[PDB]
Amino acid sequence: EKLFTPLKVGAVTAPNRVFMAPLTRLRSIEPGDIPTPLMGEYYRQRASAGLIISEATQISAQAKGYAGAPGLHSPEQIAAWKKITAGVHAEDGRIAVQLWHTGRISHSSIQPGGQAPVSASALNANTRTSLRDENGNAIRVDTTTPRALELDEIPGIVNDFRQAVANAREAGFDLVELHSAHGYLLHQFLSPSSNQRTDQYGGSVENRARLVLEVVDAVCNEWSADRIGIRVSPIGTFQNVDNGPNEEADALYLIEELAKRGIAYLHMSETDLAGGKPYSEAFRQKVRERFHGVIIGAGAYTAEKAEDLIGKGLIDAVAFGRDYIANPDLVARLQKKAELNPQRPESFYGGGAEGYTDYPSL
Ligand SMILES: Cc1cc2nc3c(=O)[nH]c(=O)nc-3n(C[C@H](O)[C@H](O)[C@H](O)COP(=O)(O)O)c2cc1C
Ligand SMILES: O=[N+]([O-])c1ccc(O)c([N+](=O)[O-])c1
Repeated sequence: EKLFTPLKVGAVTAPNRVFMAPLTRLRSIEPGDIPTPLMGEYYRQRASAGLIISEATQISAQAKGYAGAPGLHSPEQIAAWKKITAGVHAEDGRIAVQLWHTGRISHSSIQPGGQAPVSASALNANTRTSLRDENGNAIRVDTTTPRALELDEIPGIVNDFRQAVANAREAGFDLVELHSAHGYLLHQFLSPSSNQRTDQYGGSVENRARLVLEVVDAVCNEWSADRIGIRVSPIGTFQNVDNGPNEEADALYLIEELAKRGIAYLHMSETDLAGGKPYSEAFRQKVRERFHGVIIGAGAYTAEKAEDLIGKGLIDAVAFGRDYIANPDLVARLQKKAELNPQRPESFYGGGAEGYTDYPSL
């Protein structure tokens, strides 16, 4: 067994390779998109994880796409996150903040001024996002057609990512994870299906990856490369966003470029919740030889699969999502081969303590 052995991850050292995947739970306070004491307790309960990767968090107000998702751009948000990271550290844990801009997977009612959300192009995501009703309960609503970002608006987006990372550092996070997957803003530019731009930010893979790489360079300069991680979902289709007709080649190009920056880790989301074709070992080898930092695998993983791939030297750690929702002490359970608590999907989004902090530890 190797899942329970130490691993150097950028600036910190994880005591095991069982990581907690980023999980949107939509329980933040509105107005303000402020993290809560309840959220602090939830993360504290899971502090034994090799590394906790937080729920997706807004780099700006414009970045918001879901009612209940937290931000890391205001003083109130920074103060609240400081208490949460302190709780995790009090229990000897490590926590990274996943930073995102939802782009077109949003709704005008939660955008600044109630205006249309932004994206690489003016194409509707054709999916749904989560808002809140008059009683504060989570509700699904069709996404609003976006406005294409103007060329001179791009530097502002890069700067928002830069500022958010500076804020993350002050908030006490150990690392930051750029959300460059699942059809959100960065992925919207990466994919030909959602990017029909004719300027230097669309067309060739070099142009499509231009934005995410400018962001990576900006955050490495703001803090340090060994504090930066990135999540990608380059193979298959995720929330209606595929990766084009040359996904494998384009993925390898992006990974080689990321490697040049010497960042802390590469987090690969292998499949959408609805499923997808499995990664071939040949592809895993091509990825492995192109990146020199930690590689995290994710997507319906079993402990057995994690051990198999870590033993073959193809990945270094595994991020579990739904199992972590239902098992705060997942590490101890997997180590002892104990049974897990059953999942209650109806409380994954919104609500309060029920289905959030009420899953017991052994
Ligand atoms: C309730 C819920 C919320 C999620 N929110 C996030 C998130 O904020 N960011 C992210 O990158 N993926 C998110 N995911 C995907 C998970 O990180 C993970 O990749 C996925 O659940 C597959 O892993 P699993 O089979 O171990 O759960 C979410 C999934 C679920 C079920
Ligand atoms: O539904 N969600 O709130 C949500 C948020 C971010 C994500 O990255 C995902 N996803 O791709 O699994 C889902």
